[PDB]
Amino acid sequence: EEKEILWNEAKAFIAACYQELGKAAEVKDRLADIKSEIDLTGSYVHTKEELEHGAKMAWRNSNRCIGRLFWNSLNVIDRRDVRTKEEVRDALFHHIETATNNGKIRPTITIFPPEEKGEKQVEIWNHQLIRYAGYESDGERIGDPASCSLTAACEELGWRGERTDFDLLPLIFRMKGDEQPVWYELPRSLVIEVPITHPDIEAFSDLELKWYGVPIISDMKLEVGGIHYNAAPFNGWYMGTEIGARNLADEKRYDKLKKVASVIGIAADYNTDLWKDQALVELNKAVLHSYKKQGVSIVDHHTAASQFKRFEEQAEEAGRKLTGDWTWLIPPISPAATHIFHRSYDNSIVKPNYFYQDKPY
Amino acid sequence: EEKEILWNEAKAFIAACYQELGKAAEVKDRLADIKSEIDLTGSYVHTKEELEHGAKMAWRNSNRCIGRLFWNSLNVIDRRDVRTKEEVRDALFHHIETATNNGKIRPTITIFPPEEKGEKQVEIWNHQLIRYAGYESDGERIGDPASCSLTAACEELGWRGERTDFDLLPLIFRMKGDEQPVWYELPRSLVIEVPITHPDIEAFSDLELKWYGVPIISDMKLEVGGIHYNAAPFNGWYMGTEIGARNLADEKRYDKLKKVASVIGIAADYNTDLWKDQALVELNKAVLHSYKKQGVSIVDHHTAASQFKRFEEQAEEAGRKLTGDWTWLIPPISPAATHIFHRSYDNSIVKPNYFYQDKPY
Ligand code: HEM
Ligand code: HEM
Ligand SMILES: Cc1cc(N)nc(CCc2cc(CN)cc(CCc3ccc4cc[nH]c4n3)c2)c1
Ligand SMILES: Cc1cc(N)nc(CCc2cc(CN)cc(CCc3ccc4cc[nH]c4n3)c2)c1
Ligand SMILES: [Cl-]
Ligand SMILES: [Cl-]
Repeated sequence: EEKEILWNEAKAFIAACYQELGKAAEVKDRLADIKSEIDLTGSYVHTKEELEHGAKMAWRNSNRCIGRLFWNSLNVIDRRDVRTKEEVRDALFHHIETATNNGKIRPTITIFPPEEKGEKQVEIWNHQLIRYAGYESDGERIGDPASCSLTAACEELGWRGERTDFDLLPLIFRMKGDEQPVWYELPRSLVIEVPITHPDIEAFSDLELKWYGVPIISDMKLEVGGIHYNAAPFNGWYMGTEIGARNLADEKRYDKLKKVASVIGIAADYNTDLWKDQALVELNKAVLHSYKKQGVSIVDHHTAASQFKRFEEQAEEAGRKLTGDWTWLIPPISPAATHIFHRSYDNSIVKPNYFYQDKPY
Repeated sequence: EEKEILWNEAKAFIAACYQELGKAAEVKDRLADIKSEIDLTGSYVHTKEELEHGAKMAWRNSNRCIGRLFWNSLNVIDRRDVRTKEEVRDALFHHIETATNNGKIRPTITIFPPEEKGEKQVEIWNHQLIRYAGYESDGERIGDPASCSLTAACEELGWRGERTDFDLLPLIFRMKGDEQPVWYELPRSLVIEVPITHPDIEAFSDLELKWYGVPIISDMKLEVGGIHYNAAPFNGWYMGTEIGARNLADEKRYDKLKKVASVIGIAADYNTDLWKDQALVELNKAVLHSYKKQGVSIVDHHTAASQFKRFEEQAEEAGRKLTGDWTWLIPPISPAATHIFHRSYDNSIVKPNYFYQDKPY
């Protein structure tokens, strides 16, 4: 069964991939090489072209992603050659540096060796390569509550956070054959952070908010042609609302709206004053302003939705079915001001794609 | 088949209704009366208690409605006795007056005679009893574009709008046996309108915006126990975002955001300035303020979501499955600031319920 699943996924993928690459005539011979390879080895190895286009197709198929217009420009780094934890660490450091690109963020994916017998070669524990720690104890909450479980797991490995609201979690991953993950502190020179200030409201710096420049999702599985790349961290740039309407605003995250309300000089007393909405807008304006001011890539949700509309038009023009998850595609502020809100999307799962996998902690 | 559908829906409804009313023991005898009635007449007649609780259950089952906490307080007006167009007209006028209640809006439904052989006794053409006309011609757009088709249909019946942006459409409905609907101008004394002003920004009145006090949906079919009440207009009060984030803001409706931006003194030039979001918040604050100032019922989306959370808790506590359509339940501004956004809802259709039906024009 295992092998039959693999073979069927490989056939569909290679046929589709090669068609898109204009290599339609090579499908037959490649499929033959793959089938015998699967027969012999229980698996097969992607060519660099297949892997690269596979990661791009996976992004293009990511229903929840508004940023897919740029799918074909994904920078794919093939690190299927890594074998040691230092090679993994340096590959992760490299991804951060090359994706960050001095602020002009390059959408990048680094692809590590894939699972073999469902057995991981590299198991990344981080949810994002760059993320803040979270702590909860003695009534006290510090940092990002979303990171509490990983933070506690890290501190079981002998790491200790300074317990600021913005401690960078170390990289943490486990190699095949090791019982415990290893952790490495992020070099701060690698990590761009953006202080959050507001273009018009000077008191906004009193909140001492900041966020990191590059969201590098590191806990999803890239599946391409039946091959499971469980370790394949990827990044785009932020859409401002992710930071301003969610990371800094959610009650279960940094929960900053009341403080925002206070510094922008509005009462946070009456639902009918829409103070939360006003705070959200000002916080989101601040986030966009701050990233732009620092020369770090970011997109506002209106521009992002306009780009997504072009992705829709490109899909229709290429004869590709468009898939989408409306609930994730609409931005969390002024969604009805985007075209996304006013149409529907087929939430079908098409592969290649990125998938959730169980946390190792 | 027709009759079998009816009988099965009746059994389920009566059993459920009577259970909720503590009349469990009367189900058997009532079901017998109904079956013989269906046998004899091809249909059956709801008792006033069944009809009332039916309309309430239908509201309680309305997946898209955030206002359902108050389902059990629906004021049900039974107008199954009407036979003439003047009785229908006066019943509609009465609904407007009694629902409006001098601004302290009473959620009300007026139930007209149900379809018989699928044949309507009363066919209401209005989408809402109170709504503004829309016109498009010679490049020029006036009023509410959403009403363009009905407006044109009305003007085919000898009605003529003044072509302000806020012409009240007349009531328009067709009686069984008549080829053409009749129309009646709404008495202006019946119709509460609210001028839109802003609590802090005096220039906001320069927009000369207004909206009507009571949304009275008049084109949906109430289905209860297999009986199709195609004419059963109902109303709640507005949630502010419906007016401020949709009716006045949508590009395909009144499209007021650029004008709002101008009067609140912000540039409408750059997506990154989030001027649309800021305009939306200020427009929505104005709408809530204006309704409150005029003593007309309205709810803000935060309060509405808190009420909905209580509806969820009430459902769980009553042992009723909760159904919901997340895409309609989230408000179109700051949805992530509500609990609704952060959970999922079973969008199953449970009857009794309100359903779309084909437009007669
Ligand atoms: C180029 C800039 C990018 C932007 C602005 C962007 C935007 C977004 C946003 C805003 C979301 C979350 C939507 C929400 O919270 O409701 C998202 C989800 C996602 N994006 Fe993108 N994205 C970008 C690049 C990428 C890249 C390069 C990949 C992969 C190669 C990717 C794959 C995904 C996936 C898989 C999700 C869903 C994650 C999940 O289910 O938790 N995106 N994107
Ligand atoms: C009491 C005040 C009420 C409030 C604040 C309220 C709120 C809302 C809102 C905001 C929506 C639309 C959601 C959206 O646009 O995304 C809605 C939809 C709906 N409401 Fe309510 N509602 C109320 C009363 C009622 C009543 C009395 C009924 C019927 C007896 C009702 C039945 C519905 C139905 C059927 C829909 C869906 C309409 C459609 O599919 O087009 N609501 N409600
Ligand atoms: C590569 C990349 C770039 C970018 N700019 N953004 C992302 C998405 C990051 C992300 C990751 C996760 C973890 N599953 C969640 C979210 C938002 C999650 C979320 C949470 C709740 C809701 C409700 C409706 N939509 C919702 N979406 C966002 C990924
Ligand atoms: C009784 C009642 C009271 C009240 N306050 N609001 C309503 C709902 C009125 C309404 C009617 C219709 C017509 N189908 C539509 C809408 C909003 C429609 C809408 C349109 C687009 C989207 C996208 C996501 N959700 C969306 N919802 C709202 C009904
Ligand atoms: Cl994030
Ligand atoms: Cl409306």
